[PDB]
Amino acid sequence: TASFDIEANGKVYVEKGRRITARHIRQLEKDDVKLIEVPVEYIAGKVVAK
Amino acid sequence: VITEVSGFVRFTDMIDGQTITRQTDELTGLSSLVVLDSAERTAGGKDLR
Repeated sequence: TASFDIEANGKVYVEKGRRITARHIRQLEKDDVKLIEVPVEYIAGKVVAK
Repeated sequence: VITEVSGFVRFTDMIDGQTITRQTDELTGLSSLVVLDSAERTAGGKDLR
């Protein structure tokens, strides 16, 4: 699920609280982007590697 | 859940974003409100029922 807003280059792709459908996945394939904006509250749920 | 009396319904201790999730289904028929379970909620709403 998408708990945060996915933003890249001023264009809105998936809003907050929206489910990810394969049409949005195909839009992400057609957009060719690899850098979005992520808030601070999402980082604390990850696990460090080294 | 079935009620025994008929009258006005009011929302008591229901705030959006913490204990209830308002999701929009892709079909036009379903637009309903879901009550969040008391396990995966935040620490600020443990006593809010």
